[PDB]
Amino acid sequence: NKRLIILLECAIFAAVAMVLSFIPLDIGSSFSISLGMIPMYVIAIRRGFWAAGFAGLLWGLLHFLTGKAYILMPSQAIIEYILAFSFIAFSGVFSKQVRSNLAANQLKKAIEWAWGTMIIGGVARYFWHYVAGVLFWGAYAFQGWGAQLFSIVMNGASCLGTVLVSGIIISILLKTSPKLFLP
Amino acid sequence: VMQNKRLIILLECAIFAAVAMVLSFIPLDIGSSFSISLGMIPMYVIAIRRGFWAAGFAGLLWGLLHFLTGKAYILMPSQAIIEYILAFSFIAFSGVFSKQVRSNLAANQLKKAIEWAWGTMIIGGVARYFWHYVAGVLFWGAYAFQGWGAQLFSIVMNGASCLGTVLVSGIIISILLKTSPKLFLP
Ligand SMILES: Cc1ncc(C[n+]2csc(CCOP(=O)(O)OP(=O)(O)O)c2C)c(N)n1
Ligand SMILES: Cc1ncc(C[n+]2csc(CCOP(=O)(O)OP(=O)(O)O)c2C)c(N)n1
Ligand SMILES: CCCCCCCCO[C@@H]1[C@@H](O)[C@H](O)[C@@H](CO)O[C@H]1O
Ligand SMILES: CCCCCCCCO[C@@H]1[C@@H](O)[C@H](O)[C@@H](CO)O[C@H]1O
Ligand SMILES: CCCCCCCCO[C@@H]1[C@@H](O)[C@H](O)[C@@H](CO)O[C@H]1O
Ligand SMILES: CCCCCCCCO[C@@H]1[C@@H](O)[C@H](O)[C@@H](CO)O[C@H]1O
Ligand SMILES: CCCCCCCCO[C@@H]1[C@@H](O)[C@H](O)[C@@H](CO)O[C@H]1O
Ligand SMILES: CCCCCCCCO[C@@H]1[C@@H](O)[C@H](O)[C@@H](CO)O[C@H]1O
Ligand SMILES: CCCCCCCCO[C@@H]1[C@@H](O)[C@H](O)[C@@H](CO)O[C@H]1O
Ligand SMILES: CCCCCCCCO[C@@H]1[C@@H](O)[C@H](O)[C@@H](CO)O[C@H]1O
Ligand SMILES: CCCCCCCCO[C@@H]1[C@@H](O)[C@H](O)[C@@H](CO)O[C@H]1O
Ligand SMILES: CCCCCCCCO[C@@H]1[C@@H](O)[C@H](O)[C@@H](CO)O[C@H]1O
Repeated sequence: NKRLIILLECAIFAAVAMVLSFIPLDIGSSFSISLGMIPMYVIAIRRGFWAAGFAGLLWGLLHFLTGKAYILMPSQAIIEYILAFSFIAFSGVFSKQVRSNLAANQLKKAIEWAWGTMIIGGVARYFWHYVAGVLFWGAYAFQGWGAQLFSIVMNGASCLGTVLVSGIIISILLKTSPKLFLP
Repeated sequence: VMQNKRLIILLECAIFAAVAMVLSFIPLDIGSSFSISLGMIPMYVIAIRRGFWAAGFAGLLWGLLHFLTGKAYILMPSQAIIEYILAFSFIAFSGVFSKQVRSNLAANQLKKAIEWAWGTMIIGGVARYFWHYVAGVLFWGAYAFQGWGAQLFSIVMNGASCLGTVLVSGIIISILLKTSPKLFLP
């Protein structure tokens, strides 16, 4: 029953996220808007912290199976497609608050809590992308840029752009489809 | 080779992950739901020595090594994922107070260094055993005592396992801060 259902929902939203990953919003190899965070955000709100991590990791592991995983070195694939996607769990730190306000028709308060949990969950993921950027992606930097500088700026931009476009759509989905976040 | 700081830190993570995997072959278990993980001792050293991200990388390496060495108890593909990848990745939080420990240890403030160390060891331990508790509820409900639900059995057993692990590992680390300060100070 419930155990199978919650696990399946994680797998479904992971699959949807993997599908959205085939929609390229990239500028080079260091900037990209991850539309797959949209299914991650709803499942994080709908089910909570642990579910967002499991679903997130499934999404990361699906990169390997679908061949969408950039692999410079074995270490870097471990950090970027497993560690980083596991910390999507933090997208559900305010899931109870969002669901609480959403069910009580406090949509404004629900959206505000939603942006709080989408930013934390976003930064939590891209932290590991920033780490791997310094360790592995130095040779892709601009002319005269260090590995750390190139990593914080590019991963910061990717994080900023990703949370922004996903946050807006989530906000609309909170307005248009409340039951999607309320199981 | 020793001038490449990035390669060294990665190697150190691999080394401590290997040492933790060896300690995982030391059975301090009572049944299948209680165990004192001695492998958290090297995980705590590297966490203090190198910080948050290194602890998570080393922890995950330790977690993955369970598959290669056949030490992973796999009930379902989804629980193996949660317990040997998610749980071991959250050992990163063993390094939330790494700077404080090293800062006090270098200033010869041993008492304060140990106090921060215990804080960073408790948080890191809880961060890992959270996922063991989650999997305990989701999967390990059939190994419970008679009359015990999945929730009850998981919070008590994983709580005790976490308690026993943090206590034993914490004391060993506390002594190593006294006897071997340079081990935590790169
Ligand atoms: C400076 C820098 N450049 C490039 C990378 C590589 N990188 C950034 S995000 C990422 C994860 C995949 O990104 P994306 O194309 O958004 O995958 P999605 O989640 O959308 O499926 C990787 C491998 C990095 N970690 N750091
Ligand atoms: C109630 C419950 N019982 C059993 C488990 C299974 N379990 C607990 S901790 C753990 C990780 C391995 O722990 P340990 O036995 O200490 O191995 P080691 O740390 O030495 O590698 C697993 C698979 C669980 N998650 N929940
Ligand atoms: C279509 C999307 C509209 C934008 C929605 C986000 C604007 C609301 O912004 C709120 C703040 O007003 C509030 O003070 C803090 C509290 O921590 O959290 C934010 O989400
Ligand atoms: C959202 C963030 C956008 C950041 C864009 C930064 C553009 C970098 O632009 C760099 C310069 O900084 C550098 O000095 C010269 C050297 O030949 O080459 C360029 O590519
Ligand atoms: C669509 C782009 C805008 C939505 C994102 C805004 C992020 C939340 O920003 C809020 C602020 O609005 C607020 O003033 C302070 C006060 O504690 O805390 C922040 O979290
Ligand atoms: C204060 C006591 C801490 C816990 C001690 C754990 C004892 C470890 O020793 C156990 C044995 O007690 C057990 O019989 C076999 C097989 O089940 O495996 C061993 O690991
Ligand atoms: C002394 C430290 C705390 C341990 C107290 C209880 C240990 C026994 O707990 C066992 C479990 O470990 C075992 O997996 C299941 C199997 O069905 O049955 C229980 O009796
Ligand atoms: C050999 C075993 C030594 C055990 C030493 C335990 C020290 C506990 O350390 C605590 C800290 O964890 C706590 O945060 C602060 C708060 O003010 O106070 C200390 O006593
Ligand atoms: C083996 C001994 C382990 C000791 C670990 C202690 C960790 C908790 O540390 C607590 C603090 O968190 C608390 O603020 C103060 C207040 O009185 O007291 C300490 O014992
Ligand atoms: C050893 C570490 C123990 C951690 C226990 C976590 C305490 C919170 O417990 C809640 C549960 O009560 C709840 O069923 C779900 C979320 O709705 O998961 C946890 O977050
Ligand atoms: C920290 C160590 C905790 C160990 C707890 C062990 C609980 C024992 O479990 C008993 C069962 O063995 C007994 O058969 C039934 C009776 O119907 O009730 C339980 O309390
Ligand atoms: C690893 C876990 C170690 C066991 C718990 C350590 C106890 C610290 O907990 C302290 C107590 O010692 C203190 O008496 C009161 C404050 O009035 O509450 C806590 O702050």
